[PDB]
Amino acid sequence: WTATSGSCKGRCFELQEVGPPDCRCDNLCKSYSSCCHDFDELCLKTARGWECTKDRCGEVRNEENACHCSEDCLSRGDCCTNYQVVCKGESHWVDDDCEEIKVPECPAGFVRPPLIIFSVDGFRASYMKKGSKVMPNIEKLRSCGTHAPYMRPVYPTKTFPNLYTLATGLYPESHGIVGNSMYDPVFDASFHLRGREKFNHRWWGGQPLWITATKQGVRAGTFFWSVSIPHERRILTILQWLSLPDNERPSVYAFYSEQPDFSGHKYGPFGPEMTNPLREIDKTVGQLMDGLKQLRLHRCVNVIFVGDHGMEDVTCDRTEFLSNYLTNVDDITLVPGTLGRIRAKSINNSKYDPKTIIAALTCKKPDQHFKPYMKQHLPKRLHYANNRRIEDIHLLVDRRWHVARKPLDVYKKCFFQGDHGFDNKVNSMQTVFVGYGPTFKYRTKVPPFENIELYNVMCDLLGLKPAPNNGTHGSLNHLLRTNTFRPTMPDEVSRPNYPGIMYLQSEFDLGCTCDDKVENKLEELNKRLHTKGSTKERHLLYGRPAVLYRTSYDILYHTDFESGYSEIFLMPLWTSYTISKQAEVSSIPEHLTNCVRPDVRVSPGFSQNCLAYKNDKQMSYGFLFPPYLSSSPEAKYDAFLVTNMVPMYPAFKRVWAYFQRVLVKKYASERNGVNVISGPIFDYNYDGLRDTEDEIKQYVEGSSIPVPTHYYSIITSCLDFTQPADKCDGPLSVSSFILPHRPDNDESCNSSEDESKWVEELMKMHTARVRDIEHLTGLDFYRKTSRSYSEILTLKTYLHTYESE
Ligand SMILES: *[C@@H]1O[C@H](CO)[C@@H](O[C@@H]2O[C@H](CO)[C@@H](O[C@@H]3O[C@H](CO[C@H]4O[C@H](CO)[C@@H](O)[C@H](O[C@H]5O[C@H](CO)[C@@H](O)[C@H](O)[C@@H]5O[C@H]5O[C@H](CO)[C@@H](O)[C@H](O)[C@@H]5O)[C@@H]4O)[C@@H](O)[C@H](O[C@H]4O[C@H](CO)[C@@H](O)[C@H](O)[C@@H]4O[C@H]4O[C@H](CO)[C@@H](O)[C@H](O)[C@@H]4O)[C@@H]3O)[C@H](O)[C@H]2NC(C)=O)[C@H](O)[C@H]1NC(C)=O
Ligand SMILES: CNC(=O)c1ccc(-c2cn(Cc3ccccc3)c3ncccc23)c([N+](=O)[O-])c1
Ligand SMILES: [Ca+2]
Ligand SMILES: [Ca+2]
Ligand code: NA
Ligand code: NA
Ligand SMILES: [Zn+2]
Repeated sequence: WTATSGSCKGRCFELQEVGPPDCRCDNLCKSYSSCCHDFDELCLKTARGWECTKDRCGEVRNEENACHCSEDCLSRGDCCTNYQVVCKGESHWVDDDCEEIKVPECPAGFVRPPLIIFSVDGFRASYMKKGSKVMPNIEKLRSCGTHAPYMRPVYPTKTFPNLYTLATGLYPESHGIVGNSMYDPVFDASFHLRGREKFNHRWWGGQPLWITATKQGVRAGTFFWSVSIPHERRILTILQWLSLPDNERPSVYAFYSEQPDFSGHKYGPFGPEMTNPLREIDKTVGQLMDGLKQLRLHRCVNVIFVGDHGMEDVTCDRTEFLSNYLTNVDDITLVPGTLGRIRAKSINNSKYDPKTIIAALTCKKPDQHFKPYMKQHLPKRLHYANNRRIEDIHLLVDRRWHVARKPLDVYKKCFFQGDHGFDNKVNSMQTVFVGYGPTFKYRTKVPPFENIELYNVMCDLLGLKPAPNNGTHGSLNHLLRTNTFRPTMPDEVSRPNYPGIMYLQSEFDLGCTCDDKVENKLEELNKRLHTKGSTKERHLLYGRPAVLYRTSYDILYHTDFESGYSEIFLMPLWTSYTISKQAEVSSIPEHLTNCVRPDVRVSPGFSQNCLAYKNDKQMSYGFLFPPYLSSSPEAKYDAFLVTNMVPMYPAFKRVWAYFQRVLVKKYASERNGVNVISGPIFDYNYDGLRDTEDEIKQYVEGSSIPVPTHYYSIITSCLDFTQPADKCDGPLSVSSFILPHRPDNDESCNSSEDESKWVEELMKMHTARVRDIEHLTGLDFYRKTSRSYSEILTLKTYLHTYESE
């Protein structure tokens, strides 16, 4: 119930929200059907439109008008945005040359530069170039301020997940808005774009920027606008709030535009109909900047122009139907479209089996345009699993396609020509970032970055301490003129042991064998020095990784590689080696095929054993440092030490062997040497964070050897590829992966072919940031470089996407 007989007089777009049944006059009252009886009359005036004209200049104030051109309007804070231009001979903001804003130039009584976030739904990154002729205000923002060529959204590349990520710095799995549509089985409630459930605060986790501000004494405008409030009114409301007394004025504001998304769905991302929506959004930006100029705020406010996701060509005919795959299609509920989420239709149906649904959806049609995954097997870069609102079965849909349950769903619902929601590395899903104002840099281009990083920056722009989030604070310092955040490296929690030779060969009873009893004073001191760390500067180029949790581990040195060996997990946490451009690949010799050698630095009790592998009919083993890249026949023996062995399914070994034998050398050739750090990951509860020992669900049969869920590699070289990886003077370049450790290659539909036809395609799908690997291992990389720490944070957030231009 709402007692809509209260009044909005003096309350239009009030900031504090009033509680039922009292009627509301705030910017969301329409969405709740709760506005007072006179809200349209008082708050949504439209008389005479949005622009001053010559005949209105100096008019007698008429309170009915949408905006004013009377002499008093500047002090009332409610002139039309073009008032000074039409009536006082001023120029539009867009027609002024840009001039660097070296310091905030703010009116007296401003405690800080305000922040205005201008969010545009569906604004695909390539519109900045492709539409630049029809968007002069935006182009001036972009060319004069700080811009990225694009900004990566979060998955799924839908509106509600992305806007809430922008506001919180959190992945959707952590903030809880995991799609535009959701079912929460604990609440037993559904969240939908239409209707009232979405207003319940229980769906919305983390802490959004407007709450972070309020808690710390910075006032915020309300970020949401009911759809029927016209854009011109949203802008004039922001400008009016900016004219409030100091004690009442917010410091942070957001504008939201449903365009160009709304038209992009109907017409496709580059439909000829799209030009007009782009023109209109530009004109709104112009109104805001003209309005700031009239208030003498145009060199005071930081403006962020930012999109939630892009837009792809998608039509009804490019729909896959689960009814063409599944016998039991009436026993499932599908959340359809540009991603699929499957659960049981009835929790009382005990004949429902995820395994049989996955198998019926796997590589069934030659050009199949979706791929099924149990959610824990999704690429780790998506961070899309740790929430009970995310169904166990997920369908990744190819760009340009939809998935639906049955044909009748699609024609009893061709209308549309555009959609979004696909994998967030897809080029058409990328969106925009421009920052303009005193705290941003002048005419500066920055590399692409992820929208999870902006919350920290928006907190920095406002002097707020960010709530805990998934950005890496400091990684966007290069966007800013001032207000940089200067983090310190985390402290190492565990220091390594450096064991020497402590065990005789006969103390080991590991069931291993090796043909190495093949028998010099020059060469003996030499091998001793390698075991003491004499080649370590070649193979550990950026310092040893720091271990950020309590554990017991050993540093082990060798001619060709260095490792940090966990006495708890019985394998390395990391193995580091450098391969120069000139390195040669060799084979594993015949006499060494099944060679595993005890490591006399590490006790039998802290070692793996061969007999467990022999007995585990499912499980084989591989090596972290690859024997193929040994520097000499004699150094190759080091590669067969039991301390370099890790458990691997035979199907996985196909992938790993090709990576090690072919791809490492290929990258060394292309990049002028590479430094590689490889290791295991254990994430059995799919939370993106390192498992403790007591979370491990699977061991090599009969043993305490834990089975990794994933294997990572971090591959680092010099950004200036004219310098070798091991003698780099300047910035680094990196690519990384987190490969799922699976007992089959069902993910790769072409896996019966030669590895040259499918392995690298698998690795590109599982591309990762160094930061992803850090969360998953509790290690901290790049501790000893010549580079600034902020620069290294940016490197750790880089994702190599393999998307074309
Ligand atoms: C991305 O950044 C985020 C933010 O930093 C990272 O997320 C944090 O990770 C922490 C570890 O997973 C986690 O810390 C836990 O907090 C528990 C208290 O949680 C509440 O309070 C906080 C603070 O206000 C709040 O933010 C939480 O909000 C979550 O929960 C509600 C749902 O009820 C949601 O609305 C909200 O969206 C959010 O959900 C997300 O997180 C939860 C987990 O908290 C998930 O389950 C959801 O799926 C979703 O992803 C909460 O309201 C605290 O109780 C935990 O402590 C337990 O575990 C420790 C281990 O150290 C143990 O010592 C304790 O005894 C305790 O164990 C007991 O409970 C167990 C489970 O019932 C039981 O088995 C034991 O036997 C014990 O009884 C823990 O400290 C922190 O909450 C989240 N924060 C957020 C916002 O998500 C995230 O890791 C980053 N991602 C990456 C990849 O880096
Ligand atoms: C048909 N869909 C709509 O009309 C529509 C869809 C989404 C939103 C919306 C606005 N913010 C606030 C905001 C603004 C800028 C940056 C971050 C956050 C969100 N934060 C989370 C989820 C949805 C929204 C609104 N809106 O303005 O209320 C309308
Ligand atoms: Ca959107
Ligand atoms: Ca984990
Ligand atoms: Na075996
Ligand atoms: Na396969
Ligand atoms: Zn949309």
